[PDB]
Amino acid sequence: MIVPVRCFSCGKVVGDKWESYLNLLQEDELDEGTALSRLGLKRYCCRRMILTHVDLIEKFLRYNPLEKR
Amino acid sequence: KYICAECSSKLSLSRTDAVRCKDCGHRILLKARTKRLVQFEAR
Amino acid sequence: MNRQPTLHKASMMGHKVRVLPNEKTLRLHYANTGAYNADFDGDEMNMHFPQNENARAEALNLANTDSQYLTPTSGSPVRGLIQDHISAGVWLTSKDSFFTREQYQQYIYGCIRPEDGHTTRSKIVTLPPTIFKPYPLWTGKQIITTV
Amino acid sequence: QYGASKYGIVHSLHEVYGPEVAAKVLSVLGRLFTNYITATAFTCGMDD
Amino acid sequence: DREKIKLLTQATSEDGTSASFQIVEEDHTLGNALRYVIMKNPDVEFCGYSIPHPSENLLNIRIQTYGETTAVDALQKGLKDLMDLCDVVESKFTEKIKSM
Amino acid sequence: RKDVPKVEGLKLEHFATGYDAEDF
Amino acid sequence: EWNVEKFKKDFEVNISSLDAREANFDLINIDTSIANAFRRIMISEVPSVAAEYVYFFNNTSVIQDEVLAHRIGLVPLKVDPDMLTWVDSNLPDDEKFTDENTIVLSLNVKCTRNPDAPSTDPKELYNNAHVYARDLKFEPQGRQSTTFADCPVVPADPDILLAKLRPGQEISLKAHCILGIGGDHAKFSPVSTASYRLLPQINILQPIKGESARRFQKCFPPGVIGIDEGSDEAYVKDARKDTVSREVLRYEEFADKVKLGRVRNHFIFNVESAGAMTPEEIFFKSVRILKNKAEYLKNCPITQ
Amino acid sequence: ARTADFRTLERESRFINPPKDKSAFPLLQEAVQPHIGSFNALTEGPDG
Amino acid sequence: TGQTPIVKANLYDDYGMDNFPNGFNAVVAVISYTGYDMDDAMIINKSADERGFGYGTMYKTEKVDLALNGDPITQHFGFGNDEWPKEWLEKLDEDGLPYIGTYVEEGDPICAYFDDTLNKTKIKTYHSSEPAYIEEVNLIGDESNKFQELQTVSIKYRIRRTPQIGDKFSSRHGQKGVCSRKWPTIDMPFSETGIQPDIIINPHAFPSRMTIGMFVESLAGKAGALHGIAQDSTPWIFNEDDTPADYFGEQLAKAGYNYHGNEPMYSGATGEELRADIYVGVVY
Ligand SMILES: [Zn+2]
Ligand SMILES: [Zn+2]
Repeated sequence: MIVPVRCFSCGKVVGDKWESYLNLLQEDELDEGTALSRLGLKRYCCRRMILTHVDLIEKFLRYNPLEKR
Repeated sequence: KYICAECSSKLSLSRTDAVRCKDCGHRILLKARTKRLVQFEAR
Repeated sequence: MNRQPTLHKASMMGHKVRVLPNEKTLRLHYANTGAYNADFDGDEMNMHFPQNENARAEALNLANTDSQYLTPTSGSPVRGLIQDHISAGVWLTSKDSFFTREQYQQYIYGCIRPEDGHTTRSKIVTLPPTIFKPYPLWTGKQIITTV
Repeated sequence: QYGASKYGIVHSLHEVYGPEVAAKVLSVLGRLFTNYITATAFTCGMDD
Repeated sequence: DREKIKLLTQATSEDGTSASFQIVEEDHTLGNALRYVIMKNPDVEFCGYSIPHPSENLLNIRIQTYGETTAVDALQKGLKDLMDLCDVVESKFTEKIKSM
Repeated sequence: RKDVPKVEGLKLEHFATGYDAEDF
Repeated sequence: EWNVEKFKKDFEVNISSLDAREANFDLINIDTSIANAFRRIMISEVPSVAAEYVYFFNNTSVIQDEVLAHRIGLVPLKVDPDMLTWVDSNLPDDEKFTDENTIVLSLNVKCTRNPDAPSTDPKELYNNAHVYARDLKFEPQGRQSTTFADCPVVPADPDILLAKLRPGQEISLKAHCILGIGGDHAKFSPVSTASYRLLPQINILQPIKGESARRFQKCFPPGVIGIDEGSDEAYVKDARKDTVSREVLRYEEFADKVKLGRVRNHFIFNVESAGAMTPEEIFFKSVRILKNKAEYLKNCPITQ
Repeated sequence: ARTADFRTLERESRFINPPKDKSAFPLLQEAVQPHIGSFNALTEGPDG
Repeated sequence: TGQTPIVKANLYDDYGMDNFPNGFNAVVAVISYTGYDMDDAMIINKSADERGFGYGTMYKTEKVDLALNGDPITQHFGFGNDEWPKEWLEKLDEDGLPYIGTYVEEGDPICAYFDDTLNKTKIKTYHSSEPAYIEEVNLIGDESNKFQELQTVSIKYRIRRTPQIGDKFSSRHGQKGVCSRKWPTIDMPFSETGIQPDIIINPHAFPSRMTIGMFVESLAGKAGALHGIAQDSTPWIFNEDDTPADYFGEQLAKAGYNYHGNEPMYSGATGEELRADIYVGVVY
């Protein structure tokens, strides 16, 4: 749902490297390899955290029963 | 208080009042959350 | 204890009690589950409790897990270290398995623990090493002789 | 030797010393290979 | 401070060249390290750490010695050598962080 | 049967615990 | 006989690298049990500040209540320890909570509609649509607020994406954070990956000159093996840039004239920090907390 | 030509706004084909 | 915290199941190190569990209604001024409905109704051994043309389900297993890099379970976790010519790890290197 922080295996903070990762993919048009190495994720434990996150929060928010459609 | 199911209008009813929204012709009502204190664990 | 479905005399054993301030789950041993024929994948086992002192003595001497080591159906044991202790036994008792002085003393006390009343010597003893020069060095057979 | 087999080492101490000593050696050996595994474990691999 | 360390009269000796000690809220941190610093004492017959069960946070230290030295003295010296080790592992690190 | 397409353009993405990708 | 001065004349340190976030130093001829005690005490015992209790007021957001309290708890803080001492847990909360024990960070965010020309990023569709970690406003209160006047309570990373908002949803809360050790809850662990490794020793049994070293150097990292010429048999540059992989054991050409071992005495330590600690002071506290754990038993007689 | 890989900048694009055109993933719609097709043909087709 | 598989089928993207992640990816270490697994039972890391390792929530829906029938209305929601016991405001409002986000045990008031016949307001409590959180309350009044009065409210509960010791985690290869003990990272064996495996599987299960896929995806997932690529499973693509242990092995060779996957590990308890290298990888 939401980007995780404090990767389970290693413990390094990862929640602050999701929007900057989407910027490195959309703006610079880099590959997944270099876009992960630029953020400073050397170990494959914390690499797979945002390399594989689904981020369903962008689709959960589309249901707002508190304001008109 | 309460909000509608499709129009999402801030409304409220009293005793001997029809359970429906005044803006549209619907019957489902959602009860909003009020500002009160609750203590949970930060784990 | 009792495992459903109970289908043999060795399915109802008498055990001592040991509390564990860790969880809300019963804890078994590897030698007992071989007698109960009970797996651990979602299998549940109840826990009875005698209330009389006489029934307590019966479940302590005649229904205990020690006297039930040999099943009366064929005179064959159903208790024993099951999977990892025999694969580790091949490596521990192996020929090229040498232990230093510290690895030899720490392994022995890690099992005896005379505080909990396992040994009867009331004082642990150590055998001389197999090799003297250039420095002492023990063996797996030597560490089995000690215990 | 030890486990579910006739004429083993534990099955022999059960006859020479009794079931109390037999179950005692079973538990002590249990913690023996448990501690030896804690200091030197055992694993499987794709190269095996 | 009478629950941290206590002697076990159920396994100790009479001259008391051998005894068993029990510590609470301890683990391999002090179990393994303190076990190592005592072995350098040339009057250590048998001594090792052992965790009964990981659920309860206890620790047992059997200690056996030869004559002319009891089991408590070898423990006190064992903890003394650990302090002599902590002082040099800190001083060398301090002199190295200054040598940069 | 054609062989599985090998992924091309790969380097060493791991080194010692305190050394980065300094060695080409 | 092994003595302290005999171990001191041999013990040496070699700091390979250092940074404000990560430091890599080397320990010479130290015992593995002592080295493992340092790593084990660094990952568990060093204290740190982290959110312990949550007081919520309104969580109409789509992200669940206990999930927001879970993330806020995992949020690290750049708060220097030893400013707030330990707090007891037996006494009730009304007097257990003091400014000297804990410090409080608040959060009050509301989302509103923002008109713009429309696939479009939510950065210009609403106001405060994404609440980051920088929105956690520390609340100076109690008796001593000047202790943080030099450096305010700031999260370790202001770019942490805690939650996302939508119009009509609000987030109002106050969070109390205290100190704790990593053994109770590993959120109090200021280290990322505290670990050590033994220096991989490589032995040369036979000459490697010729084209054999041309293929032997590439099996290892290039900085490991060094070659001079066709003569003057190849050697090792430094065994610290060598990652243990046993790649030469696959070839029958090298499976007989090389051996890969380990130096049981030379260790290297690479420690990181979450933001509340520094990789130098946390090891200085490591040797200090072990010096305190055993000295607590030194000046303590035996019972029974 | 890497592999049969995934994508994030394109999947999150669907998470932002659903396509106003026909429904994406034109394979899952054929999973209910025996169900919705049978009840559809109950009214669809000549002679009602 | 659901994630997509690193090594996934070619049709996993065609089905659109990326919208519904059903599991996660973590580092598997096939060891018998701990000793609490003489079967396919596994052991999670306590340090990983406190970070949200497999965090889940339950949702219950109970429809409490007071309507038995054309008959005159007898029961009424809310409160009557005849008699009132105290300590009923912490869970309910003045309308007899509960607040949103309140923690309720078994035996707590969840909805109060007044009745004019018995001239006594009585509470009907929520009875369930698991205390849950209050999430939603739905007001519905229907089956009437012009007369309206509420006699049916649909309350909805949510259950914070932290993964405790005793649950049943499993891979996608039939590898059943129950959590033996939450092993802390303090004594968890650490690798050469310094990562502690958040799951341990007894290698003695494989000879009887007869599974090799979870091994080959422990190298494929390991290669993908370094190069960023996502290997495609798509069975019936490999034969005796090019084995997957070799094809995925060359990627580990050019990555910097072992060709076969055996990564050198360090024991947690004593601190020295193990006898042999430990098989390390990630599995969905
Ligand atoms: Zn990680
Ligand atoms: Zn309405």
